[PDB]
Amino acid sequence: AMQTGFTTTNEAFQKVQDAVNNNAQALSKLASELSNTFGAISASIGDIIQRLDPPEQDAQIDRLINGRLTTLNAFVAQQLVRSESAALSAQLAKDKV
Amino acid sequence: IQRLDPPEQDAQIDRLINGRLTTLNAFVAQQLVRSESAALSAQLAKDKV
Amino acid sequence: GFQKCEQLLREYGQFCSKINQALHGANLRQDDSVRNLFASVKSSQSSP
Amino acid sequence: GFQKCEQLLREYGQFCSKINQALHGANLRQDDSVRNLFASVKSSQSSPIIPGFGGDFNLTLLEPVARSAIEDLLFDKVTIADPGYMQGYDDCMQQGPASARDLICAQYVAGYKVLPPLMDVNMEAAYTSSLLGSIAG
Amino acid sequence: FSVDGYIRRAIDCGFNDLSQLHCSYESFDVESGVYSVSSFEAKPSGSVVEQAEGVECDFSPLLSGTPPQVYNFKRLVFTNCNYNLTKLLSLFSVNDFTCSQISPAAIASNCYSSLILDYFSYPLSMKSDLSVSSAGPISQFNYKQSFSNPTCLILATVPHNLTTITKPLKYSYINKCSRLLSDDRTEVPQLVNANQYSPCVSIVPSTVWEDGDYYRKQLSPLEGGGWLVASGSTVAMTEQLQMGFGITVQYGTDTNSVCPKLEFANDTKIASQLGNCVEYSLYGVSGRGVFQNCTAVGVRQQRFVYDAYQNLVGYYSDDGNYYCLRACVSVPVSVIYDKETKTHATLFGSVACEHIYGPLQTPVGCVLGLVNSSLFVEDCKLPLGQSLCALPDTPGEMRLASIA
Amino acid sequence: TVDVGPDSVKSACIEVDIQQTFFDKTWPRPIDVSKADGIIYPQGRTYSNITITYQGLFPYQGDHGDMYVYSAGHATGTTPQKLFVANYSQDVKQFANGFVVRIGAAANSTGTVIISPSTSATIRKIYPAFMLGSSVGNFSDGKMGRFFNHTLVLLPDGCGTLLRAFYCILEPRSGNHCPAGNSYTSFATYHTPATDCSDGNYNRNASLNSFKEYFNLRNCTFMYTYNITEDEILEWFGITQTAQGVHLFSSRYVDLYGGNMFQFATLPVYDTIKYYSIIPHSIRSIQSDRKAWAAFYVYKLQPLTFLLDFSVDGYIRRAIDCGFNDLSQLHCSYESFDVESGVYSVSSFEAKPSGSVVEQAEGVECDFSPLLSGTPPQVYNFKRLVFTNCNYNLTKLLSLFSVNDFTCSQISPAAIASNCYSSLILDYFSYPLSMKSDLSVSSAGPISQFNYKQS
Amino acid sequence: GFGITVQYGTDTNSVCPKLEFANDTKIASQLGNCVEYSLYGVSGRGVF
Ligand SMILES: *[C@@H]1O[C@H](CO)[C@@H](O[C@@H]2O[C@H](CO)[C@@H](O[C@@H]3O[C@H](CO[C@H]4O[C@H](CO)[C@@H](O)[C@H](O)[C@@H]4O[C@H]4O[C@H](CO)[C@@H](O)[C@H](O)[C@@H]4O)[C@@H](O)[C@H](O[C@H]4O[C@H](CO)[C@@H](O)[C@H](O)[C@@H]4O[C@H]4O[C@H](CO)[C@@H](O)[C@H](O)[C@@H]4O)[C@@H]3O)[C@H](O)[C@H]2NC(C)=O)[C@H](O)[C@H]1NC(C)=O
Ligand SMILES: *[C@@H]1O[C@H](CO)[C@@H](O[C@@H]2O[C@H](CO)[C@@H](O[C@@H]3O[C@H](CO[C@H]4O[C@H](CO)[C@@H](O)[C@H](O)[C@@H]4O[C@H]4O[C@H](CO)[C@@H](O)[C@H](O)[C@@H]4O)[C@@H](O)[C@H](O[C@H]4O[C@H](CO)[C@@H](O)[C@H](O)[C@@H]4O[C@H]4O[C@H](CO)[C@@H](O)[C@H](O)[C@@H]4O)[C@@H]3O)[C@H](O)[C@H]2NC(C)=O)[C@H](O)[C@H]1NC(C)=O
Ligand SMILES: *[C@@H]1O[C@H](CO)[C@@H](O[C@@H]2O[C@H](CO)[C@@H](O[C@@H]3O[C@H](CO[C@H]4O[C@H](CO)[C@@H](O)[C@H](O)[C@@H]4O)[C@@H](O)[C@H](O[C@H]4O[C@H](CO)[C@@H](O)[C@H](O)[C@@H]4O)[C@@H]3O)[C@H](O)[C@H]2NC(C)=O)[C@H](O)[C@H]1NC(C)=O
Ligand SMILES: *[C@@H]1O[C@H](CO)[C@@H](O[C@@H]2O[C@H](CO)[C@@H](O[C@@H]3O[C@H](CO)[C@@H](O)[C@H](O[C@H]4O[C@H](CO)[C@@H](O)[C@H](O)[C@@H]4O)[C@@H]3O)[C@H](O)[C@H]2NC(C)=O)[C@H](O)[C@H]1NC(C)=O
Ligand SMILES: *[C@@H]1O[C@H](CO)[C@@H](O[C@@H]2O[C@H](CO)[C@@H](O[C@@H]3O[C@H](CO)[C@@H](O)[C@H](O[C@H]4O[C@H](CO)[C@@H](O)[C@H](O)[C@@H]4O)[C@@H]3O)[C@H](O)[C@H]2NC(C)=O)[C@H](O)[C@H]1NC(C)=O
Ligand SMILES: CC(=O)N[C@@H]1[C@@H](O)[C@H](O[C@@H]2O[C@H](CO[C@]3(C(=O)O)C[C@H](O)[C@@H](NC(C)=O)[C@H]([C@H](O)[C@H](O)CO)O3)[C@H](O)[C@H](O)[C@H]2O)[C@@H](CO)O[C@H]1O
Ligand SMILES: *[C@@H]1O[C@H](CO)[C@@H](O[C@@H]2O[C@H](CO)[C@@H](O[C@@H]3O[C@H](CO)[C@@H](O)[C@H](O)[C@@H]3O)[C@H](O)[C@H]2NC(C)=O)[C@H](O)[C@H]1NC(C)=O
Ligand SMILES: Nc1nc(=O)c2nc(CNc3ccc(C(=O)N[C@@H](CCC(=O)O)C(=O)O)cc3)cnc2[nH]1
Ligand SMILES: *[C@@H]1O[C@H](CO)[C@@H](O[C@@H]2O[C@H](CO)[C@@H](O)[C@H](O)[C@H]2NC(C)=O)[C@H](O)[C@H]1NC(C)=O
Ligand SMILES: *[C@@H]1O[C@H](CO)[C@@H](O[C@@H]2O[C@H](CO)[C@@H](O)[C@H](O)[C@H]2NC(C)=O)[C@H](O)[C@H]1NC(C)=O
Ligand SMILES: *[C@@H]1O[C@H](CO)[C@@H](O[C@@H]2O[C@H](CO)[C@@H](O)[C@H](O)[C@H]2NC(C)=O)[C@H](O)[C@H]1NC(C)=O
Ligand SMILES: *[C@@H]1O[C@H](CO)[C@@H](O)[C@H](O)[C@H]1NC(C)=O
Ligand SMILES: *[C@@H]1O[C@H](CO)[C@@H](O)[C@H](O)[C@H]1NC(C)=O
Ligand SMILES: *[C@@H]1O[C@H](CO)[C@@H](O)[C@H](O)[C@H]1NC(C)=O
Ligand SMILES: *[C@@H]1O[C@H](CO)[C@@H](O)[C@H](O)[C@H]1NC(C)=O
Ligand SMILES: *[C@@H]1O[C@H](CO)[C@@H](O)[C@H](O)[C@H]1NC(C)=O
Ligand SMILES: *[C@@H]1O[C@H](CO)[C@@H](O)[C@H](O)[C@H]1NC(C)=O
Ligand SMILES: *[C@@H]1O[C@H](CO)[C@@H](O)[C@H](O)[C@H]1NC(C)=O
Repeated sequence: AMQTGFTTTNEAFQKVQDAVNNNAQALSKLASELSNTFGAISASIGDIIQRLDPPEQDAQIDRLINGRLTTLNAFVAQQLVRSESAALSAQLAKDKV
Repeated sequence: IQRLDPPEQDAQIDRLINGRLTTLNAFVAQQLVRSESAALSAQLAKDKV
Repeated sequence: GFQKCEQLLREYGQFCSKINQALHGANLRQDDSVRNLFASVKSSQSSP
Repeated sequence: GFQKCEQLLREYGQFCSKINQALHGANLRQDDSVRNLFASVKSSQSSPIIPGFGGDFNLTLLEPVARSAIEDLLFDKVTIADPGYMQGYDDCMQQGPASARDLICAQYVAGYKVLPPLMDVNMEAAYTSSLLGSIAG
Repeated sequence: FSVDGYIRRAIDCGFNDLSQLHCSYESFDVESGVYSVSSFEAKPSGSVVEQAEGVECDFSPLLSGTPPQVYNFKRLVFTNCNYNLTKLLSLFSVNDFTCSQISPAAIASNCYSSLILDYFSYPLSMKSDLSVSSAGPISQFNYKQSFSNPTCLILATVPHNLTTITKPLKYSYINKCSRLLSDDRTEVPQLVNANQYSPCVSIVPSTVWEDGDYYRKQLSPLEGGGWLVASGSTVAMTEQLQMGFGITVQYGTDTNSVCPKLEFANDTKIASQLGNCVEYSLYGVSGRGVFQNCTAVGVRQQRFVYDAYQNLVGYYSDDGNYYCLRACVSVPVSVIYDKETKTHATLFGSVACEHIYGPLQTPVGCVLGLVNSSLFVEDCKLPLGQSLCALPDTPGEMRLASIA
Repeated sequence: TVDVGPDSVKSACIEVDIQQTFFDKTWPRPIDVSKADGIIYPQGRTYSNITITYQGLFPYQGDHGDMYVYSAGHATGTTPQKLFVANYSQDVKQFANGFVVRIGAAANSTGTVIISPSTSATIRKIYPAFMLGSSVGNFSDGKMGRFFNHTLVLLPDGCGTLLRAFYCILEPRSGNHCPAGNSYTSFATYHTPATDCSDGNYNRNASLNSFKEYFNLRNCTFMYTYNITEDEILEWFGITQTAQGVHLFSSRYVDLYGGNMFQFATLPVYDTIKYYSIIPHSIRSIQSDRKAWAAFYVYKLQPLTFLLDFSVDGYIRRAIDCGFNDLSQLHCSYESFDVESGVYSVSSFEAKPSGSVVEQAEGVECDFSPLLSGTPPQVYNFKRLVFTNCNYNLTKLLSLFSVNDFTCSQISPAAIASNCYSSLILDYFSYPLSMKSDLSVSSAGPISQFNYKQS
Repeated sequence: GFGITVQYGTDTNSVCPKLEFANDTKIASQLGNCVEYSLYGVSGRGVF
């Protein structure tokens, strides 16, 4: 009866897909955040350099840095949360076996 | 908005945005920590019952 | 509700989509946690 | 790769060292978690799985086809992007991204890398196959 | 640094991947393990450039007849043309040329979607009234520059021999512009918006006759009713006409077709550099990448094809071809290091060795520094992924071992 | 200026019969964003096979817009008579951010001849005519619809083969039935198919010439024409205005069958368009050859966020108006047309102001008189007037002096003269203008170091 | 020279441009409604 069970009504099966989706979400933060300007004139450092002189160029690059540093800190914080959770879960798996 | 023109108005609004975005990120990070903890705890409750 | 702010907020990407989705998932987690917990407290047979 | 940016980045301290070390530790954690988990699934003694294993009890679903039939079905039904561990760098150049928001090809563009797991598929299959054969005894 | 302060030992942190590792831990001794380090960057092998090439942008109107007063400034909008600011600047004695939200070097060298030139008569004695910080009559009722787009302001004097520009009798401006509401108690100042004309322009004559002239229009109900009123003022004319020129530039509403002229080499074509990593500048759009010949997608007329993360991923060229644009892609690097032997190997994860004993292709990428051993281990300290392990020779080269 | 041909030499205009009842039809065609109605394609780029949100000028989902329909004029057999129009010239609308127009939607359907409700005919596409400008008011007899100064006129001509765009001053003619003359009702344009729409040589000035009967065109700065290939295909037209001028959009030169609008022209119109109206048009058909003309619909644009579905070929075929309803907000937040089932929180339904309340100190004027009497102090002995609990007016003080330099810091220019304050402190002193720069914040000279420094 | 310094909140912001008041901008006449307000320089939206 279980051979045809990997469907929409199988909660365990969705948990498998969700674990997969969580990995994808973690990567989407890095892929999607580089397009943000975080108040800057461009998400491109090259555009900032090409358009502005150092006293203003600096401020614009710095906005991009702050946004990207923030993104990476958030990413890392989640990889640590997710790896801690997975490790606890792994010990549960150990006990079940 | 009432006091400043766009080149400065922008900078001031942006400070408020950064602070509020930061606040919401902190909030969400904690709701995720607290919900993860509560979920583990719920499984402990399950075992005790 | 200020349009100037919203205009500047857009330059931070889909910030609010992330806030909403993160909380939506976090909230579903309790409904699932509760449903699972009670499914297990539930008795098959019981005396009045 | 912009030098002006790198020059400004330095004023934030060893930011990138912290990012790398935090992730390195987080990644070691899974290799340790996996190693420990499998060390415990591992059987000391086990019977061979032969076709017909189970007797009147139909276990063909679980017998290795090598992954078992249910195991392959479980993987086939879950949508997982292929990380390209052996040559993904090239797949993303000669074919390009599979779709919008392709997070595997984004790696070589954005600056991030997906690392391979500690054990290959056949080894993990070997562990659960030996586990199956150990259950009755 | 030794106790006595001298430097006796150092690491060049960009020499190799092993050196990068030592620097990231700020130590000459790091533990054994497999570590990710900075990728091996692809570098440009050339460049491709496409710019609109053709008609000069025409500043002739500017040079013929009497320039307008500041509240009636005339606007020349330049699109799809080759600009040269020197060509215009060289005709005037420039008194003050400044830029905002764009560098000086950039105003004369970047490509734009459009360049908008606003010209008018303007006394130099009122120079400061055009400042962003100004609260005087020019910035409040006559002319205001954009706060959103980069702008420049040029104040210049017409030379005695530039006989094609004639002078007005006097310089003039609006010193008051307001609406009287239907109640006739409330008066509301009508401030000029950036890049727009004052609402009082329709009531104020092209030249104010005399300082203090008061103007009034009865507004219709569709205009809100009441009266629009204004007052003019004048400045005595100078020996040489003084003129202001506002320049506003936009960077991405269209193809950035307003460019300096460029003499093109035929080694900057896309077709001649397919498959290479090149720097590009295509109608003001720039970055690094690899062009490939491929099937057209998107709307041709729009030229630049973007993905869902707003990266440029394709381009319709003026040579008739559509190219896919891929990022120059970096090559992943992991350092396999053994502290006891002081040896290492380099893993290029996900990379075929065609891009790199020679290199060894493994299930996790291309690895240099390892020798294939057909040996099994259980006791793996330097796992590579899948079921592979680096095994030090102990020193010799690390062996590639499989986990049993 | 541009020569736009000769003035009309007629002493009278054709009489115009305005009977709005006949044009009060209900043929609703609201914007269907899911079918991508009314969408102007993102201008500087294209996308392929993706779904993204985008900020830009779009019509609202469900907007019915304003329907306008042109008709046949009055006739008696083979001799066309009086023009028959709707009250359109007097119906002046606020331009705001511009508009899009649905043109020919009913083509090929059987419709009605407006002038004769019992008469049916196949519906044919007709192009809208527009009058746009900065200022409006009335004509000599008090009727509205007069535009002042330069007016932008978008007038299709050649029996629908060209769009003529011009910016000019419209000087009402004084002849019979003309706007500055006797018995005026409404101006209108017209063409006479019998002589203007020959199979070969269409009269490319037929509508221009009728326009000219009501107005003299003066100080034209431009007159441009665009060609239209004839068909009965539904098309969209749009108009917006930026610092670069007036932008004319159309679906027919890029996405004819699809409907997405692309820019085809920019006009050098720099004054702000505030008002527009539809120029009524009446076709001087014979009684025996009346056609049904398709209604056009005008929809207003606003800065909305839409979810846009770009096909492989780059056209937008489907979209979501992210502010239409809560369900739409959901789709936009996930940037998808398909989201999973569930209960989701979305933006709250905002309470909006129903009015305003204001309380201000009202009373004594703040007194700047001291300032005006006697010898002002030197810069190091500046005198201070502190104003509290009073009504201020800076113009009252500024108007007494020839101001050489008035600048503000950490407050806008508009704000200094309009906001309320706890206090206003005015420091006045004698000061040579030759030392102007010594009062700068960045200055290291004697005034800023030893005499006077601002907060 | 004339220096002008303004302060925004040490007291009631009672230094204002003069305003002609309508009697539909009174608080008592709009109780229970959401209104914009400006009270001696203090502003925002709310219900009185
Ligand atoms: C953007 O817009 C700006 C402005 O329009 C452009 O800048 C201009 O660029 C042109 C070149 O394209 C440049 O012309 C050069 O001028 C110099 C100056 O000579 C003048 O003084 C000498 C004094 O001895 C006179 O003998 C000479 O006739 C000139 O006199 C001028 O003024 C007097 C009044 O005082 C008038 O009576 C004169 O008629 C005249 O107006 C020239 O020396 C230079 O000549 C060289 O190039 C020309 C090219 O045609 C060539 O024919 C000559 O033989 C000579 O070339 C040789 O020498 C060069 C090295 O210099 C070497 O490279 C060659 O191989 C040869 O061996 C030329 O005529 C003009 O001055 C610039 N103006 C400004 C304001 O900058 C700019 O280019 C535009 N940008 C773009 C991208 O298009
Ligand atoms: C802040 O402080 C500033 C400065 O103090 C205030 O701004 C002032 O506001 C007053 C109004 O309250 C305004 O007065 C108006 O002046 C115009 C200009 O007229 C002058 O020129 C004409 C030329 O034909 C002369 O005929 C006229 O006499 C004036 O001449 C002046 O100068 C000469 C020397 O050259 C002197 O010899 C003269 O004596 C004189 O000083 C007037 O046209 C305007 O008149 C209208 O309003 C008055 C109200 O009393 C009314 O009686 C008139 O009949 C007329 O009203 C009709 O027309 C209006 C439309 O305009 C319509 O709405 C009405 O219904 C009627 O149909 C009036 O006198 C003064 O100029 C402003 N000054 C500055 C510098 O801005 C500001 O208001 C203060 N803010 C607050 C909130 O209080
Ligand atoms: C009033 O009546 C007229 C006709 O009497 C309608 O006009 C027709 O409208 C349809 C739909 O807009 C047009 O059909 C389209 O034709 C395109 C090209 O047709 C030209 O080229 C093809 C070969 O490529 C020829 O076979 C054809 O005969 C033409 O020479 C096609 O490219 C379009 O297909 C595209 O869109 C469809 C979806 O609509 C996609 O499925 C396709 O894959 C492709 O993307 C489409 O077939 C038709 O040609 C028009 N007729 C004329 C004479 O032009 C009016 O629209 C109707 N008016 C109203 C208001 O209803
Ligand atoms: C923008 O358009 C407006 C509207 O068309 C235009 O304003 C008009 O200006 C003209 C002149 O510039 C005015 O026409 C005449 O001007 C003379 C000047 O000497 C007056 O003497 C005339 O007065 C007659 O009409 C009066 C009416 O009350 C009589 O009282 C008087 O005795 C005379 O009979 C007349 O004003 C024209 O009237 C105004 N129109 C309006 C509606 O105000 C404006 O100039 C244009 N702007 C620009 C910048 O081009
Ligand atoms: C139908 O509408 C069109 C608008 O699309 C209108 O077109 C105009 O035609 C006139 C001529 O009839 C053009 O004016 C000419 O342009 C040329 C350009 O080189 C000039 O050289 C001509 O100058 C000679 O003739 C003048 C006549 O007064 C003399 O004064 C002058 O000294 C020269 O001798 C003349 O300016 C005009 O440019 C076009 N306009 C546009 C916008 O294209 C057409 O006339 C209308 N037809 C009818 C019958 O009304
Ligand atoms: C309004 C009405 O009924 N008038 C009577 C006329 O109908 C009648 O003459 C007949 O008119 C017929 C056409 O009638 C309409 C029409 O529907 O075509 C009636 C319309 O309401 C009117 N439209 C408008 C906007 O006024 C329209 C129009 O006047 C004409 O088209 C003129 O160009 O006429 C048809 O032509 C018959 O053939 C004709 O005999 C006359 C008596 O002759 O009396 C009127 O009171
Ligand atoms: C033990 O259980 C397995 C299933 O768990 C039984 O094998 C299954 O037998 C059925 C026969 O009814 C096969 O059905 C076939 O499916 C194909 C699919 O395309 C169809 O084309 C055929 O016409 C037929 O319907 C089914 O696939 C097969 N499954 C597997 C995994 O082999 C097996 O027979 C049981 N053993 C005993 C001893 O009962
Ligand atoms: N001269 C002329 N011009 C026309 O454009 C014209 N159009 C019609 C038909 N117009 C229409 C337009 C819409 C619907 C219609 O089916 N509307 C829907 C509601 C659509 C909605 O509101 O979502 C309906 O059920 O009525 C019918 C007829 C008839 N005679 C004409 N005659
Ligand atoms: C346009 O995008 C769709 C995705 O929405 C592509 O359809 C996918 O194609 C891949 C090809 O391997 C399949 O594996 C997916 O399952 C398909 N997804 C869906 C939802 O059908 C489509 O092929 C793209 N079109 C082009 C020309 O690239
Ligand atoms: C419109 O154009 C005319 C001519 O180019 C301008 O000049 C006036 O033309 C009339 C013609 O009868 C003369 O009587 C006037 O004396 C001319 N005035 C001047 C100052 O030369 C007219 O000014 C233009 N109008 C606008 C609003 O630009
Ligand atoms: C718009 O259409 C008109 C009419 O077809 C074109 O004008 C014709 O151009 C041809 C070119 O050989 C001439 O032979 C005709 O005599 C012209 N006709 C008229 C009435 O003048 C016009 O060029 C088209 N415009 C564009 C931009 O293509
Ligand atoms: C104008 O041209 C004449 C021609 O001889 C010359 O002498 C004079 O100096 C020139 N003036 C200026 C200002 O260049
Ligand atoms: C490429 O540039 C060289 C430079 O001299 C020229 O000789 C050659 O003809 C050019 N090739 C083409 C195709 O124009
Ligand atoms: C690109 O490919 C098309 C067909 O795939 C071909 O005909 C065209 O010539 C190619 N262009 C280049 C620059 O190779
Ligand atoms: C090492 O050599 C053996 C030869 O027996 C081969 O089977 C194996 O695949 C090789 N490994 C690699 C990574 O090339
Ligand atoms: C014109 O007619 C319409 C529709 O009947 C009505 O709403 C509008 O107010 C009328 N306008 C004028 C100016 O009469
Ligand atoms: C508008 O109407 C009034 C009376 O109806 C008349 O006095 C006035 O002159 C009209 N305006 C114009 C521009 O004709
Ligand atoms: C409210 O304002 C109107 C405006 O005319 C006035 O007539 C009425 O008397 C005012 N009411 C009070 C209480 O002052």
